[PDB]
Order: sequence, then C-alpha cells, then structure tokens
Amino acid sequence: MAVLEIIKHPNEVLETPCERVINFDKKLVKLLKDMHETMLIADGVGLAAPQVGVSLQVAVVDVDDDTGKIELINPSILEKRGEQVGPEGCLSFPGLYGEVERADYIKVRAQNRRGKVFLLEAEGFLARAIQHEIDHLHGVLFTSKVTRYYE
Ligand code: NI
Repeated sequence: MAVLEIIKHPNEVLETPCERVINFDKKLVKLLKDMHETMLIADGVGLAAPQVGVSLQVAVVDVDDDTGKIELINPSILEKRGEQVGPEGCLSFPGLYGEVERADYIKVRAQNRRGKVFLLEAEGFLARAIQHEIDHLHGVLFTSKVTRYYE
C-alpha cells in the first residue's frame, strides 16, 4: 500500500468534474486500497479520488465499524428524503468546519471494484459523508454549501 498525498484547497484538481470509471482493473483496486488507508491514517471518514489527484468517479467512506468500508464507483443518488443540519469538514481543508444542510436519507446506486451495480440506503452521518464525497466527484466542494462557519 501507499500513503497518498491528500491535495489541499487550493488546487484545481479539486474543482474538476471526474470521468466515469470504464476499466475496472488492478490499478483501480490499488487506488481504492491506498485511498482507504490514507483516509484513516489522516482521521478522515470519507475520501474521493480527486483529493489524491485522480479525476475518476471513485470514493470511499468508512464511519461505523459494523457498517464498515463502503467503496463507491460511479455513484449516483436515486432518492433523497428529509434534511439534517450540522458540522462538516474535509481532509482537503484542514481544520475548516462549517454548517451544511444535507439530505438525511439517501438511496445510492454505485458499482463495486468488479463493476457490479449495488443499491445502498443510508441516513444521518453516513448519508452526509456519502453526499459530500459524491459532490467531490463532480468538482463540488463543501465550502460552496456552507451556511455559516463556526467561531
Ligand atoms: Ni471532502
């Protein structure tokens, strides 16, 4: 495995929309493996490929141990219900936290490492993390949705 450098705001790669993954190959699997440990070593709960300099629709989230690691390739949100307001941060903006409103429940369609399509339902913090990472894949950063930063 390799500890990948996490790209910090500012950097253009962070605002670049990502291409869909077309080849589900060994390089993709290594990217995901490296991203997950890099993310945890940095005490993060989500990480998207553009944050490690790769413009592909690939992200991973890992909040609870029971749930565990969820790798998302070419994810799309099929349904959103309810709202939740709370603090949000990002490994690409060290120490920056702001209040962001996100859907509370989401239904997500995405592919795994082999290209198989799965359906995932999430709520609360996990749903917040997933929404934040999917935004990265479209070149959107959380600062664009912060309503207020904390003192
Ligand atoms: Ni982020």
